[PDB]
Amino acid sequence: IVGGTESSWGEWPWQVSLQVKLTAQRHLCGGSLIGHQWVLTAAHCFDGLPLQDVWRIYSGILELSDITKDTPFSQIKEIIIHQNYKVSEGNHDIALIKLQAPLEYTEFQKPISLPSKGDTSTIYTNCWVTGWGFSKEKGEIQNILQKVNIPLVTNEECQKRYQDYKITQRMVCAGYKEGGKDACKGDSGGPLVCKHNGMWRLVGITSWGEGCARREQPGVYTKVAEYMDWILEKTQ
Amino acid sequence: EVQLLESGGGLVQPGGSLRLSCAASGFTFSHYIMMWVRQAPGKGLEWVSGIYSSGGITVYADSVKGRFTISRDNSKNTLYLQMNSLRAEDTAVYYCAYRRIGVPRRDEFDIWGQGTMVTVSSASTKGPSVFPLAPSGTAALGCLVKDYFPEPVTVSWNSGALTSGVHTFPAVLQSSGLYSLSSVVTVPSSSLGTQTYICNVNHKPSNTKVDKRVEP
Amino acid sequence: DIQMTQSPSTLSASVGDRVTITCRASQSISSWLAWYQQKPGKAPKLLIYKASTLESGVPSRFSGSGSGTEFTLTISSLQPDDFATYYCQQYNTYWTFGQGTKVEIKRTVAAPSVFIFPPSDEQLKSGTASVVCLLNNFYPREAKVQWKVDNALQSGNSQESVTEQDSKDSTYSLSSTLTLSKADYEKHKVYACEVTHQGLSSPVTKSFNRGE
Repeated sequence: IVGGTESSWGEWPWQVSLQVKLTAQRHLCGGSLIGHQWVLTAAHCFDGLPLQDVWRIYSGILELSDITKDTPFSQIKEIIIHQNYKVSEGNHDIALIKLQAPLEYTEFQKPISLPSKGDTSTIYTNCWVTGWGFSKEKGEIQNILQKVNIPLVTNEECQKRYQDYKITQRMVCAGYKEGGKDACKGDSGGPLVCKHNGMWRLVGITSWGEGCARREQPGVYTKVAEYMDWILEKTQ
Repeated sequence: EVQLLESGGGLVQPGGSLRLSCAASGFTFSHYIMMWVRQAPGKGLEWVSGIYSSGGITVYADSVKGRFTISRDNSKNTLYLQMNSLRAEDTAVYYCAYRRIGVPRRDEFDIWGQGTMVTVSSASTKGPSVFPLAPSGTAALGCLVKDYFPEPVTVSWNSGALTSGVHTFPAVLQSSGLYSLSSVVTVPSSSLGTQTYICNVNHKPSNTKVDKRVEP
Repeated sequence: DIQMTQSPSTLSASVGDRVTITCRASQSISSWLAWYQQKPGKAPKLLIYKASTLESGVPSRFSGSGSGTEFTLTISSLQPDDFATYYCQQYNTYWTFGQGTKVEIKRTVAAPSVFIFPPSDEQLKSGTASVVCLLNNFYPREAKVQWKVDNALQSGNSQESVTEQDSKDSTYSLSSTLTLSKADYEKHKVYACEVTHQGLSSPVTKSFNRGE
């Protein structure tokens, strides 16, 4: 997160850290807990490290420097990448992760609600992106979970800033005209959430974008409302 | 970030062969086209060879088609350039570079190595002859560091006591295959009868450390 | 095939100036054009790709424009870190680099101090004579150095070598070495180095007679 501040306990209790353990253990991506056994993330997180054995999922966590061998983590039982997602590309950038064991909810660890059937055409006005990603371009993984408020833009607007790629109806974009606040590397896979009728909803998954926090250069997110039939089929 | 480290460059006879390796480290979400680019002494960047995927398309500049072969071994996170039938003009710093495929994911489009040096020459390792450039407010003097192979030599004046006003020029490759350069320094002309000036020339390749005093 | 032509070859500028470099492709390449920065002995760094997109972590003082055959790199306010050689690169088909543009530090004119050094006697024994002309701390780079042996212009028998801009005063220094057989050196008396340069009101000649 660029231009953000620190989060608190219970503030974003769906936020997870997807980490790889090879010779070293590192945070690679965010994700969102959407049920006892289910995390929603970005398909691209597995583009370089497709093997589910090597991943560790941390939930109910604010600080990455808290992690030790005894910090409990979830493991992956199944990865479900969208059938039409293409390695290295922007479309259908979404993946379900079934955990090996169901997690119980606590005040620090609970699910985000998915967009409801009635809100297909809702114009969300109070949106937030969270994660442990760089605080600038070519920067560094941050320790304490960062948050930032970012307005959505139209797809026509988003498209004017990405001349060499197609922004589809299955994407949504967010940013400020003069930049300054944005996700960045290491945030990808995590939530974009908006509060609507007093209830938080997962509107986006952090997907792709050009640099971080640049003026006239909004980040791109997988638009979750358009994958709801796919999510319900795959999880039911 | 991903880092690239080259190795395997060195001295080789014309007609000889050499394998360059380029070792990648780090975590990434990206896949990469992988390229070799080289730079001959005092010249521009020249693209040489490319590979679009693990077992995908390989392509070559005309100046090396038939002689060079590019490949990967993912189990070693390494890219290779097998150079055969090498010629004097293939002498250059060889760089590997990665190029991001697909959409920008808050990340980098290019990643480059540090470069590794490749010298193709039929010349034999040889220490330099060192001749003084004898001085005539301020006066100049130097040493002519001549007929040596390969690069580099270092030049020092009075064991590093004198450094201000020193210019050591870049070596030139003479038509003979050996190199020449001079190192010069400007001093006050009043100091020429009293102050001793010695140029300390070291050529590691031939373990020769030659010292010439320079006298008017 | 695709030829790239950059211009100018070298340009001189000051901290804070706006700099503009042009690159021309022999055929259309759409927007597949990238710009690079290179320091001596170091790997190039990408600044710009798809003709106008800034690469990760590159400052916004770098911008690019153009499509088709004509492209420009612009540096809005030159910084000290920006003195370097810049290359364009088409990646429509494989990769091809332009010949590069050197962006050097501008300063006021400075005249070379000229010196001539005869071959040492220790070298004339080995069968070869080296005569070295030194041009010290001058600006700009452009300098004419002509060798004369008994007032007869020499050709094909000398090589120039030049330093990078001095870090303190931004000047250049240049050597010019005349190479001759012992036999030929001893066939003549007067060995002359004539330097023409903008820092000089007229050409300066430094010389010596073989022997004296």
